[PDB]
Formats: sequence, C-alpha cells, structure tokens
Amino acid sequence: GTGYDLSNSVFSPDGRNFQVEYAVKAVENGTTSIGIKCNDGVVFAVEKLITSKLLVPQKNVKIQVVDRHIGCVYSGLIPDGRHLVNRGREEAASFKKLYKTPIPIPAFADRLGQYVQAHTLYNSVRPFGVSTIFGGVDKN
Amino acid sequence: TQQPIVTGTSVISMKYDNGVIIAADNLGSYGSLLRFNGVERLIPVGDNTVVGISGDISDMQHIERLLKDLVTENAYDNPLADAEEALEPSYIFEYLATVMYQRRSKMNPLWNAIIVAGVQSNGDQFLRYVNLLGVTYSSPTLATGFGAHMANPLLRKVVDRESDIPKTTVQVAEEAIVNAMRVLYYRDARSSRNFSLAIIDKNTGLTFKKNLQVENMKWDFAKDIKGYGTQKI
Repeated sequence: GTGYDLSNSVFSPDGRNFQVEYAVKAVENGTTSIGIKCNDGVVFAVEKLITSKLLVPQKNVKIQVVDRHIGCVYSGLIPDGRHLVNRGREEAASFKKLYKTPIPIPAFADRLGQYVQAHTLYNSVRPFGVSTIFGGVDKN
Repeated sequence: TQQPIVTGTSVISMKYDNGVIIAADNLGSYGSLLRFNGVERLIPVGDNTVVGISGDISDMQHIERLLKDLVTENAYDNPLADAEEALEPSYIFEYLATVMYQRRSKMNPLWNAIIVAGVQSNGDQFLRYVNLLGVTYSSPTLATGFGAHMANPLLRKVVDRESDIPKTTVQVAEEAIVNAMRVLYYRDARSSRNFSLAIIDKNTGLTFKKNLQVENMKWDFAKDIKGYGTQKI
C-alpha cells in the first residue's frame, strides 16, 4: 500500500527510510559548504547568504569548533547543526576526561555518526536535517 | 568528608603598582615524607591570571582539569574569545569559589586553599582567596597555610594598606616575595628550596619563572651553638 513515508523508522517495500530521504531534501535546499584536506591540515569554508543590508557583517558565524582541534560546518537546518555540535562537544569532553588525550578525528566521527544514526531508529524522533563536514589534526 | 593525602604547602602573593605577584614551592608532601619534587602549584589561565593552589594535590589536579575546560568552553561560539570576551581573573575566581562552597555544602570538600592572582581588562589588580570551606576575602597581600603566619607579616611591612600599592615597584615586591620564600624554607618543615614565581603586569603581561632557588642563606652562626644549656664543647 502506501504511507511508508509518514513515520521515521519505517522500512518501505524497497528497503528505504523515506523520512531520512526527505531530511536530505532539507539539506540540498541549504547554503553550500565545503572542506579541503591539505598536506598537514584541513580547511572549511561556507557560503553565507546576505538576506539584507541589515545583517551585521562578520557577526553571524556559522563554522563551529569542538574541543580545540576540530572544525565543523554544515548545510541544511542550522539549529539541527548546532544541536549536533553540542552533542559533539559533550562527546569530546567525555573522551578527554576519561582518556586524557584529546579525541582522535576518526573516534569523533563515529561519535557523531552513532548519534545521528540513532535518530533513524525510532518514530518518536525526526532525522537530522543537515549534512556535516568536519575534521582536524590528531596524533597521526 | 575526606582527609588530604599528598599535599602542597604555602602559596604567597601581593599586589604592586602595576600588577600582582604570586609564588609557591614545588613540593608534594606525603605526611612527613617529602615525596615529590617536580610539582607545579601555580596554574596560568590565559595570559592575565594565575591560580595558586595548596592542600590536597589530587584535588589540585582536578581543579586544573576544571580550569582547562573553562578555557575550552569559553572559546565555543565566541569570536571574541581572545579579546573582549576572554576569561577575566574575576570570572575564574567566582567560578572556583562557587564550586568550593557547593562542595563543602555537600560535605565533600576539595581540600584546598586557593589564591587567584591577575589583572582585569581595565588594568585593575585582582587578588582574592578561597578555601575548602568556601570562605573568601581580599587584601593587598594574601598567603595560605604557613605563609599566612610568616609571610603576611613581612609582606605587610611593604604594603600595609591600600595607599601603599601605587608606591610599590615590581622590584621591591619581587624582592619581598623572594625573601618570604626563604624565611618559609627556614621554619616550615613541609617546604622545599625550589619554587615557581609568577608576575602579572598590566604592561609587561605574564612572566612565569620556573626553577627558582632560595639563595643567600645564613647557617654559619650554627658552628658556635653547642649543647642545650650547660655543655661547653
């Protein structure tokens, strides 16, 4: 039948999760942002649309830092992005508190990964409406 | 409720015309055993504040971790973190005081005595104390433990009241502090000869001196002392 797209964790007959696919649409509708890996670091850049002359220039920062060595930028629903970074920060603090060393990028990546995946498991929550580009430098 | 195990003795400080000075030796005692010698008890926060801690060393290390986090946290979504919105000495103190008082109120204190030294953004000198009970106070000179009994009297001969601050130079102040550290080394059984000293100047910034040593000690007169009353040789 139909209606497979009305609830978040439902598998459609072809094995898809339509709500996650709709979340992607919100992302594609967002500003463009990128990341470039160089020989010893990474660079992040984002497009900030000027809705009007009234926006104070250089004041509505979109790129965010996690711990002291990680950068995160995203496209889509900005509030969802912030929510994800808040979690990322708690995740980083937790790792440093227990292991002392600042969190490795791959480790941090999975932390965000597991959390985002978690929001595709229940119909009581909605998927994140953002795609996130992040990274930094670590032990290796 | 607990009991201190590895401990740090005195932390002394005073303010002069352009800033503040704070010092503390590098010892970590275990009862009467002078167990550790490479212990730094002066914690720099940014470039305008230094936190000197005495008491339980395990709790000191915890406070250290708390401070590094305050810095990280303050930098989040803060484009002015190294300017107008950088951590002020007064913000750091209020935070620690708050923590100290909450911990004693839950009958589980951080067994320490802390002195926060720094220069505010408007140039004002900042010097305030807080301990395991949550008790706080300010004075031209501040010292914890033994230094409260032997350092304040010497440091107060230099700055006895507020009006003496502007008349006091970095040289005079540092000289007074260094002499006090020597006196403490003479009469405090839990002190060390090596210590650190930090200066927070509203002009020269933060100067952190490591591996200082008590020098110019008088011991020669000891050769003439014999017996405990009637012995002649």
